[PDB]
Amino acid sequence: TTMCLLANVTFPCAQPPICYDRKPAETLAMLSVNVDNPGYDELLEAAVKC
Amino acid sequence: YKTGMDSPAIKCCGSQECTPTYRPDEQCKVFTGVYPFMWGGAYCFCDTENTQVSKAYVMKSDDCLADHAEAYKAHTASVQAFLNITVGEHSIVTTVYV
Amino acid sequence: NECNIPGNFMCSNGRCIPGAWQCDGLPDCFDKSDEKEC
Amino acid sequence: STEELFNEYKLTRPYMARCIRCAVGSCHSPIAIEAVKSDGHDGYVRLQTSSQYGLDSSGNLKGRTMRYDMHGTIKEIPLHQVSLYTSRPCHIVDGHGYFLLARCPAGDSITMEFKKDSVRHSCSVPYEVKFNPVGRELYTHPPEHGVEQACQVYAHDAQNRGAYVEMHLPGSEVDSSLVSLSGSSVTVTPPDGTSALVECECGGTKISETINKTKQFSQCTKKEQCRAYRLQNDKWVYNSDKLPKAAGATLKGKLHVPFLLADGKCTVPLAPEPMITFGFRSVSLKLHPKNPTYLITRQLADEPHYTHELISEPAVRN
Amino acid sequence: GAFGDIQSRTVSSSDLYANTNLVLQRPKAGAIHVPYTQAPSGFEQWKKDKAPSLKFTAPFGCEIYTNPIRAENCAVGSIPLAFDIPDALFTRVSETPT
Ligand SMILES: [Ca+2]
Repeated sequence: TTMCLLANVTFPCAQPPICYDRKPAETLAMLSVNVDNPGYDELLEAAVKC
Repeated sequence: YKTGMDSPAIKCCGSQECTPTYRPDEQCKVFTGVYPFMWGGAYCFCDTENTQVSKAYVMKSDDCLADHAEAYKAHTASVQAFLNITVGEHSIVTTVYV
Repeated sequence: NECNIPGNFMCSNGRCIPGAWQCDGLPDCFDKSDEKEC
Repeated sequence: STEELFNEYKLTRPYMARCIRCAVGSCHSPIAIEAVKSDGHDGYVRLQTSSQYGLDSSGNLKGRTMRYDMHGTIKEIPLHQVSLYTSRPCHIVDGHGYFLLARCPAGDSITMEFKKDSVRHSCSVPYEVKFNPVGRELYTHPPEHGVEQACQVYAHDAQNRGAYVEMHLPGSEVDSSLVSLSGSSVTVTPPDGTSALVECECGGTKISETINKTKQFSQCTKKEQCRAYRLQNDKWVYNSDKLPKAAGATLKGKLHVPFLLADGKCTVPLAPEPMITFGFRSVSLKLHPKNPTYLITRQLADEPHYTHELISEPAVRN
Repeated sequence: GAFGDIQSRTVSSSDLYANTNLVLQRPKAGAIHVPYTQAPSGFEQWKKDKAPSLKFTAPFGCEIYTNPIRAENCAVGSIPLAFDIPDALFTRVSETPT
């Protein structure tokens, strides 16, 4: 399993707290810090859709 | 290969520095005396003492997976035959190792 | 069947159109076989 | 499931970059060209441009469109207005994100152009485009009939595979349609829903970030001394060398690239059958190539004495 | 400029050696770009030259294949054989025609 990061909150990468159709730049900042991640594609395709 | 290039760091009436990243063949150089233009006019107001940093590195191409060449070393081969033996009208077909 | 090029969708007549043209709201294959089951 | 594919270039915007050959001279173009890749076999190239494809002017999905950047305001046209050519005209197949797929002939340049009302846009780049045949018969246009070798062409769908490019903060795109004169001073008018910042040199060292306000400044007489930048915290760009960058770690994510080089099947020609004359320990070969054809011979002994020859004329080999 | 100017240890090694003669150049006065000058792809230059495969040049008429690297049907040498035959197979004389 793989846990992603926005703060010290290790949320599951398939279940993000935010989506781009709600927030313009907070999703991009969440993707900013999590580039070095093997589950980045999971966080990616989950972080688009609600 | 695929020469990747970072965007030029521009400071107006300043001076940049070279911060390396240890990327493969990562060249970096700081250029002084630069008056750059954007589409919406000039970028600085200073004539001289401006600074642009070029940074380039080599990464491998996007089609590396399906289009690549494997360099090997070979030694001490192994011979292996598909015989079809019949001894007294009793036939087998067996991969024998020789 | 299958096209010779991997990114292509095969129509009714065997015409291979690109795979992003299937279910797009625009008819490209004869008798709209890109617009049958969407 | 195309909407799952298109949803990552929704995070991005088209931009303008420097093209060296425009319709008249050297300009800043909305259709600038970053790279041309031509390593698939039967004439398919993959352009990475400074425009975006498959999305509308908002961010939603329209089918066959080019989305570009015209001095900040994002515009759009249908895809059948855009044409490109190397030596002969090329044929645009599809587009996805910053990437375009065309069926091109061989040539030493790429030129993309579209036509607006009375403005013609163009961008020529000195990027070599080659044509790669399959097999031992060197054609220039793919044939009508033959046999089928395996090949490697750029795939026509936009399927997510394991190859990425790197996206970043757009930097401070400076503007000068913002700054204007008052009757006695300098006036900066940032656009609505967009924050500008102003650097001047008319007092000592002056700097400000302003929001949504026609904000004048005293002690500045001429508007040559003030540069009004523009800011967009959202809306990624590509890591281009034709753009300036932001301040601090710069990185915001990575996107997949469409139309990768996949294994396929390609039709290759079949040369006319050689006319073979036999003799005592000797074989004569009459050869009439239609287009240039490799003849490769070897002997089945401890010294092969292999012969390798491109033959393009009617020839007799003994 | 030749074969192996990129050397990735495996396909997904994420640590590649690169010696591609990259040299950064000074940008043109009034333009934001990163100008470089490097030797061309040695893999492409290897593909342009490419003395023909071992499929066409191998002695004794071998048939080189790919997914296991192997040769086929090389008409060279000779296979010796050992037969350990049990005594039950030896039929007597008068149970066969003569
Ligand atoms: Ca359709």
